[PDB]
Amino acid sequence: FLSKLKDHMVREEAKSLTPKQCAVVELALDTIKQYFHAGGVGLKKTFLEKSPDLQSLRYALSLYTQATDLLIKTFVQTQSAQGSGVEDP
Amino acid sequence: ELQVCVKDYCFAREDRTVGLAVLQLRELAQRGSAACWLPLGRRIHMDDTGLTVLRILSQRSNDEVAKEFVKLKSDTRSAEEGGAAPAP
Amino acid sequence: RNNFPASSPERLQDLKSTVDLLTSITFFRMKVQELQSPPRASQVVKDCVKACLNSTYEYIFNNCHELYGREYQTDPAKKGEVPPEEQGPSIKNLDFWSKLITLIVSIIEEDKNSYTPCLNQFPQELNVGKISAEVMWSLFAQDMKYAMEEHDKHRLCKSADYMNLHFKVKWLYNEYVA
Repeated sequence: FLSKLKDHMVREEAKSLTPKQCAVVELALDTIKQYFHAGGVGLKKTFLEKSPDLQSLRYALSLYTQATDLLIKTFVQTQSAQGSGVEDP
Repeated sequence: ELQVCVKDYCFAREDRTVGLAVLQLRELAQRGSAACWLPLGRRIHMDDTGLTVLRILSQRSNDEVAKEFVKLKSDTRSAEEGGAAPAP
Repeated sequence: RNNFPASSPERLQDLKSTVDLLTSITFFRMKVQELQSPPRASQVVKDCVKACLNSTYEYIFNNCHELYGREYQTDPAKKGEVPPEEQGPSIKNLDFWSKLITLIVSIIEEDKNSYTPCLNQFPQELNVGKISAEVMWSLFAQDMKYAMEEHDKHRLCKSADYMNLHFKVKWLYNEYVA
């Protein structure tokens, strides 16, 4: 997905993670979490919810549905390094 | 953020991007007014999240704000008369 | 435009059958070669149209007098190769720009009227009249802005002439572009 709409390679719309595929995944993840929890026989719900691995996964997912302005605000707030010296001017 | 772009004016042809600079208005939120010499780049330098947001915004290929944002970030120096790819 | 002139319905039909052939090739690549993302027939053509429109614009902006000349000009002595400073922009007069306005109108009409129907295969994607109006105005507006700035340094035309030009431009934008 670098190739198919970050990059130049294909004039396709890439197809985002669609609301339905955002769901499905968020539910697959709650099931995996329940599986790894195994009704308390596995990992605590608390470890799983605080899991940075899960939080990172949720973050990437949250981006795929976010509004244009919010994506753009996110870009300006995150791209902080676009203001500390161009290299090869 | 301001994005400052130098272009060569070219009737019949196309107005070539000479270079691009970004100024973060967070700085100006302290400074109030700033004199600055912005160095110009060939393309804007990005992280995974800029590139993720950009590949996300490019899928919104009917949103005019997204189109112009994507187009604007995806502007790079039309390489020639002084060179193609920068450093970050 | 040059290969399948609107004045030949036959070449408009060969043009239509050509895009039907190009859909047939895209379909062969997709179906027989089993290619997954072959070049989409509407985008392939949209590039060609943008190409043909930009070649049109370059040619009109460089040859405004020869074109406006032969195609409409309100004096037959002014149909020929008038100086390049009058086939592109003049500092002496606004007439190149009134002439360029009419060229732009005429082309957008031919695209709206002959080609948008000839090339209906992607109607949702390929309004030839709109792609024409956008491409041509964009290229124009740049050129016009610099012209008005240039006139402003010299003031050879009267205030009035720029006011007349303003009403024409106001009209043009408020017609095609707005």
